[PDB]
Amino acid sequence: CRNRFVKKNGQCNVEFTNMDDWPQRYIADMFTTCVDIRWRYMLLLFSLAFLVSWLLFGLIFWLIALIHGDLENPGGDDTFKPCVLQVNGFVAAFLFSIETQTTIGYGFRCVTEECPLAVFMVVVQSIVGCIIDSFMIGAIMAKMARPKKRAQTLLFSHNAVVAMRDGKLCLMWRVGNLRKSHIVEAHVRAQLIKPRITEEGEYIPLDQIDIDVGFDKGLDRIFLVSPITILHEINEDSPLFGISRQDLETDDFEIVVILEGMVEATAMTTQARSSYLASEILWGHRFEPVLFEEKNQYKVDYSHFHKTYEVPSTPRCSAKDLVENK
Amino acid sequence: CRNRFVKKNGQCNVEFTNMDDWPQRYIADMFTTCVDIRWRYMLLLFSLAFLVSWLLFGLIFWLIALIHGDLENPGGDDTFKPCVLQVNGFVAAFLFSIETQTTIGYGFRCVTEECPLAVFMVVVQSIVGCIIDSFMIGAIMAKMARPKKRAQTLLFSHNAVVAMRDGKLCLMWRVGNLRKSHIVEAHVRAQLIKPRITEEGEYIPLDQIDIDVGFDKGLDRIFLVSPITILHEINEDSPLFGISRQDLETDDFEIVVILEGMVEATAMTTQARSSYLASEILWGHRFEPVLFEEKNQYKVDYSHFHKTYEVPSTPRCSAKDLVENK
Amino acid sequence: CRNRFVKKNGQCNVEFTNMDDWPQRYIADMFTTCVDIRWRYMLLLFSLAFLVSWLLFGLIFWLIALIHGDLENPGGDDTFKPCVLQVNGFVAAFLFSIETQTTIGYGFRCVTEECPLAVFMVVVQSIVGCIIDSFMIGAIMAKMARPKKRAQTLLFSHNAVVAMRDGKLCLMWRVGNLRKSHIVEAHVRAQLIKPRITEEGEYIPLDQIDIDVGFDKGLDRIFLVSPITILHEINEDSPLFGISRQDLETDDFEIVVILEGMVEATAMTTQARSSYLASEILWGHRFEPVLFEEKNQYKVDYSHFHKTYEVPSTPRCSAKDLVENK
Amino acid sequence: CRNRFVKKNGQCNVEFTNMDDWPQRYIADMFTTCVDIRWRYMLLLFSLAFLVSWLLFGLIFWLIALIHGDLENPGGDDTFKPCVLQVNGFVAAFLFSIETQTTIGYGFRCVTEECPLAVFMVVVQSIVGCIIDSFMIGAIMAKMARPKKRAQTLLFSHNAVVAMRDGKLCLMWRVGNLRKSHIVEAHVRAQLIKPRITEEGEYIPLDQIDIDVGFDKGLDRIFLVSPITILHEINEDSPLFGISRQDLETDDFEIVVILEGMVEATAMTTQARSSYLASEILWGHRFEPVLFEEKNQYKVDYSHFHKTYEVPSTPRCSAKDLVENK
Ligand SMILES: [K+]
Ligand SMILES: [K+]
Ligand SMILES: [K+]
Ligand SMILES: [K+]
Ligand SMILES: [K+]
Ligand SMILES: [K+]
Ligand SMILES: [K+]
Ligand SMILES: [K+]
Repeated sequence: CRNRFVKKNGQCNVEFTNMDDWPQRYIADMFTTCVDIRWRYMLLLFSLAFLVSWLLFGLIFWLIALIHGDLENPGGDDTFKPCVLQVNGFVAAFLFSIETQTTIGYGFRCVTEECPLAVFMVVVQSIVGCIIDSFMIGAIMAKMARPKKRAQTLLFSHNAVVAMRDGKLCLMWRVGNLRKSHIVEAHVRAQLIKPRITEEGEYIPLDQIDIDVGFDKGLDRIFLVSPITILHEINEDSPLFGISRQDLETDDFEIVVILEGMVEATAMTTQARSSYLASEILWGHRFEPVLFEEKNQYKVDYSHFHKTYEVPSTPRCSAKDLVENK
Repeated sequence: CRNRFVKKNGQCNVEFTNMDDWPQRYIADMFTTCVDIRWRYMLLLFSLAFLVSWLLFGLIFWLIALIHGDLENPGGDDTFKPCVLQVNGFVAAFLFSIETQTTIGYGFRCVTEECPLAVFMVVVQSIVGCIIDSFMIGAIMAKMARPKKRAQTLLFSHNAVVAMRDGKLCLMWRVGNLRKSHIVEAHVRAQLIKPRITEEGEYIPLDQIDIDVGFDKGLDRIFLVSPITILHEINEDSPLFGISRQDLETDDFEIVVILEGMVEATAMTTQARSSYLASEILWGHRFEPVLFEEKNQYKVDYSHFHKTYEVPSTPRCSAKDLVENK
Repeated sequence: CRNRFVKKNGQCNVEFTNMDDWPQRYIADMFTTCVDIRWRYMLLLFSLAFLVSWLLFGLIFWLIALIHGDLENPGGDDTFKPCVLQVNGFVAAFLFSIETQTTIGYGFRCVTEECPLAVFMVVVQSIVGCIIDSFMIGAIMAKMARPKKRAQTLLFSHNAVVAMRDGKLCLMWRVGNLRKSHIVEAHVRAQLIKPRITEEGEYIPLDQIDIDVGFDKGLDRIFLVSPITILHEINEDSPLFGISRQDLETDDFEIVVILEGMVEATAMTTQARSSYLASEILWGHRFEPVLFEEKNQYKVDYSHFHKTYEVPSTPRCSAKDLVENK
Repeated sequence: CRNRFVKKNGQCNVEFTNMDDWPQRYIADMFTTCVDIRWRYMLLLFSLAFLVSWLLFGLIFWLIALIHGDLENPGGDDTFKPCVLQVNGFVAAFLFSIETQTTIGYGFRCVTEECPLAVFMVVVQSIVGCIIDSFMIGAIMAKMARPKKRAQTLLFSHNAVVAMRDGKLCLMWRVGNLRKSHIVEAHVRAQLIKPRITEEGEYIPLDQIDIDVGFDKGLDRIFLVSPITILHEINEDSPLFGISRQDLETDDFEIVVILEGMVEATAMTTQARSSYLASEILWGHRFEPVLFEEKNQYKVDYSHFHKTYEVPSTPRCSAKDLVENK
C-alpha cells in the first residue's frame, strides 16, 4: 500500500531536494524565511542584532575616548570635558552604547557638548535603535499572528463514509469548529490523489483530481456553526463513479480534504487540511448526530463527532452500476 | 415552536461540550485564544508578564549584590565598587529591574563596569523587555482592529417579507450601512434552517439549505450605499417553492441572512449576521422607501428602514401553485 | 436632469439621517470610528489620553508626598527619605508622572524604596503607559495604511463610449494604473442607476442593475498593466439592449464603474470608483491608443488616456434593432 | 520579432509618461509611495524627520534659555533656577531635545518646575515623538512584510510545451513552491498577448485574451505541494484552436502566466508572474517527472523541474485540423 501524500494532522509529506539556488531565493524572501523559523532562532537572531550594534557603537565610543584621552580623566574637571562623561574602560563604553540604544540612559555615563563626533554617534545610534526595534516588533507580531495555528481548533472526522442521501450515493466527511469565534468566508475543497498513466502513456506520479463538493452553485461555501457533514455526490462526472464497496476495500488511493477560511479576529485566511486513505473510508456508514436541542439553546456533544454507525441497507455496487441497472 | 439557531443580533446560539482535548488545542492556537478573551484579562495577563520578569530580574540582581556584599556599601567608595550602584534592599533591586526593563532608567540605581554578570543581566533583560513589549503591542493592536465590531454599524431589517416583483414571488430582507465608509467586496448569503429526515430515514438535526440570492451571475455581490433590499426569487429550485401564506403562518423554520464584506480602512473581512423565524416573515408586505432626492444630493431617512406596508393584491398561494395553475 | 448617485471622483453622494441610535453603535465600533476621523482629531484624542494619565498620576504622586510630608524636605537627609525624591510642587509631581510614563526618566525626580504605594504607582503607570502607547501605534499604523488612498493612483476615463467591436455593440470605459506597483486580484464591476416602477407598481428610488463585463467566464478579472478598455457587450440580456443613440441623448440614467484590487505592498483591497451620466457617454466613439512600442520596451503616453475619436460608421440604432433587422 | 510585455522573471516591461498630475496623486497616496521606495530612502526620510524635530525643539529650548538668561548660570543656585538644568550652548539644547524625544533622558540636562513653557514643550515633544516613532514602525513593518517578495520562492518552468493528454491537445507550463510553507487559496491564470485589428478596423496595441485553465469548474484553483503542470486544453473556444506546430515556429505572440496565492504566515496575497514567447514553447514535448516515492515519504528532485523530453508521436496540425478531420 502506497504511503500518504498528506498526513491526518494536515501535514504534507514531501521532501524537496536539488533546489540548489535556494539560499539566494530565501535571502531575497528574507521575511518569509525569518517568520517561519523557530521562535528561539528568530529571537536570538534579533539578540545578535542588538549585541552587534551595541558592541559596534561601544567600540566607536571607546575609540573616541581613548583618542580624546578621556580614559585618564573620565569625569572631567575645570578646563577638561570629555566626549562622554564616565567612559573609562571598554565595559563602560559598551554600557554607554547599551544605555543609549536601548534608551535606558541611566545617566552616570553621559554624552557632552564637547565632541560633535560623540554627538553624531548618539544621533546615528538612536535612529539605528528605532530601526532594529521596528524590525523586531514586525517580526514578532507577524510570527505571533500566523493563522495556520488556527487549524488546531478546526477538526476533521477521522473517517470518511459512503452512504445514501436523498436518492444519491455520497462520500461524506465531517468538519467542525472548536471555538465560538467564527471562520469567515469559510469554504471547502477535496481531491483524489493516485498516480496514473494517460492514454498517451504519460506517467503522472501523483495526479490531483477534483472532488466536486458544490463549487458550481457556491455550495462549497459553508456557514460552520455546529459540525457540517460535507457531501460529494458520486455521479457520472465523479472519479468514484464506477467504484463499488469491493473496489474500495482493495483499492489504493488517497482523498485530501481542505477547509479554508478567515480567522475572525484577524481576517487572515487559515488552511485546515486532512486526508483519507481508501482504507479509512467506511462504506455503508453514517455519522452519529452531535447537535441536540435544549430549553433555550442547542448544544453540540463533541464525543460523538467521529463516531459512525452502519447502515446495512446501503447499496454495495458503484453509483454507475446503480444507474446502468435502473 | 423550535428555538432559534442564531439570534437577531447575529449571535449564534449553540453550546459546545465534550471537547475534552481543547486546552492543548487552545494553547497551540494561543494567539487566537488570547485576542478573543476580555480586555481586562488580556491586559492583566500582560501585566503578570511584566511583574514576573520584574520580580525575576530584581531577584537575580538582589542575589548578585547580596553575594558581592553591596548591601553593606551600596554607593561604593575609593577601593570598592558594587555591581549596581544603590541596590541596598530587595525593593531597591526590584526598582532597578523595573527601571531597566521599562527603560525608564532614573539612574540613582545604576549598573557598573564591575561585575559582568550584572552587565549580562542588563543585556538579557533589555532584550526580554523588547520581546514582551512586542507581544503586547501585537496583542493589543490585533484585539483593537477586530472587524467583527464593524457589524454594529451594519443593519438588517427586523422582518423579511414576501411579495411580487417583476412577475416573480420573492423573499426580501433589507440591509444597510450606518457609516459613510464603505464595505468593500460586499456580498450576501442566506440559508433555511430546519431539521429534516431523508428518504433513507436519516435525521439531520439542523440541515442548512441554500437560499439563492444571485450567486450564479454574481448578483449576490452588492454595492451597498443606500439600503438594498435583497431578493430571493422563490421558484422551482427554491426550498420555499411550495410554501404558501397559510403554510408559513403555521410553519416552523428559520432563515439566516449573512452579509460579508471588508471594512474599508483595514480591508479585513467582517461577517454581519441576522435571522428570521417563519413567524417574523410578513407575507404580502413591502418596505417603505428610505432614499429620496434633494437639490444637490440624495438622502436616506433611517426611520423608515424597518417599516413595511401591506400589499393586499399579493397572491396567497405558493409560487408552485402560482405556476401549476398558469 | 436627476443628480448623480456617485461623483466622478468616486465619492458617493448620499446623506444619512434619523440614524438616532448611532453614537452607541459608533462607540461599540470605536476603532472603525477612530481611524476614519481626521488625523488632527485622532492625534489630539491620543494627546488627551496622555495628558489625562499624566495629570492623574501626577496628582496621585503629589497626594502621596503632600501626606508623607515630602513637600517640606524633598531631597531627604539622614533619617528621612521621601516616597519620590524631589517632588516639591505639583509641577514637580506632573514632571515625575510624565518622566515615568514616557519612560524618559531624567532622574532628578526619582522613586525610592520607602513607600510601596509610590512603587505600586510606578508599576501601574508603566503598564498603563505601554497600553496607551500600543493603542496609539495601532491607530496610527491603521490610519496610515488605508488602501482607499490607493484609488488616487488609479484612473478612470472621463467618458464612456459606445462603438462596435468584433461584430457586437459595446459600452466601453477605460481604466489604468498610475504606479509601477500592481493591483493584485484586480477585477471590475458596473451598474445602471435609475429609478423604476415595477409591474406590481412598486417604486424603487434607485435600483441598481448589473452591467455584465465578463463575470461568468471570469473575464471581469483583469491584469492591468497598461490601460485596459473595459467592454460591456450590449445584448439581449443587457439593460441597454433597446437603447439607441437617440434615446441616450435624451435619456436619464447613471452608470457606475468599480475597480477592486489589492494594493501590492499590503495586499489590502482598495475600491476605486467613478461614474458616467447618460450625458457623458459618447455614442460612436473610440479611445485613442496610449500603448506604443520602443526598441527594448513598450510605453504608455498618458496624455491620450481620456481622448476619444469619432467613428461615423457606427450604427445609431439600438443593439435590439440591430438584431430584429438582421 | 516583437519585444516582450513581461519578462521571464515576472517584471513588466512598460514605461509610463505624461502622467503629469502624478506628484499630487503620489502625495495623496503617500504611504503607497513611501513603502515602495528603496529602503535607504525610506530610512533616511525617517532620519530627516528625527533631525528636523530634534533641531526644532533644540532651537525652541535654546531660545527659552537664552531669554531666561540660563546660558549664564546653567546649573542654577539658591535664588535662581533655570527652565532646563544645564543647557548652556545650542549643542546642549540639541542634546536635551534628542534626550527627551528619544526618551533616552540621561538627566544631566533636565527640565525643571520653573518655566511652564519649558514644561509644555517637553509635553508636546513627547507626543510628537510617539507620533513619529509610530509612523516609522508602521512604514518599516509594512515594507518588511511585502508579499511580492514571496514570488522569489515560487518557480515557473522556463518553457511551455504542447502535447497530448487524455485525447486533447494542451498547452502546459509548470509551477512549483520552493518552501515548505504553503500558498493558500492558490489559483492560476493565463493570457495571450498580441496586437490585433478588429473587423471594424480598430487597432489594439496589445489585446489580452484569456487562456482558460479551468476557471469554470474552479479547476484554476490549485493545491500546490509538489510541482503541478498546468493545462490549457486547446479547443474550439481557445485562441490557439487553429494553431499548428508550423504556425507557432513562425508566429509572433506572448503567453503570460500568473499564480496568485496567500503567503501562509501573513495571509497576504502574492502575485507570481512569468511569460512565454511563441519561440519558448516546445511543440511535441513533456516535462520530466520530479516527484518520486520513498519508504516513508515522497520527494521532489528540483533538477528535473525545467527539463522536457520529446514525444515524436504528437500531432503537428492544429487542434482544429485534428477535429475537422476526425
Ligand atoms: K529612559
Ligand atoms: K533615563
Ligand atoms: K476572494
Ligand atoms: K526610555
Ligand atoms: K536618567
Ligand atoms: K457558472
Ligand atoms: K520605547
Ligand atoms: K497588519
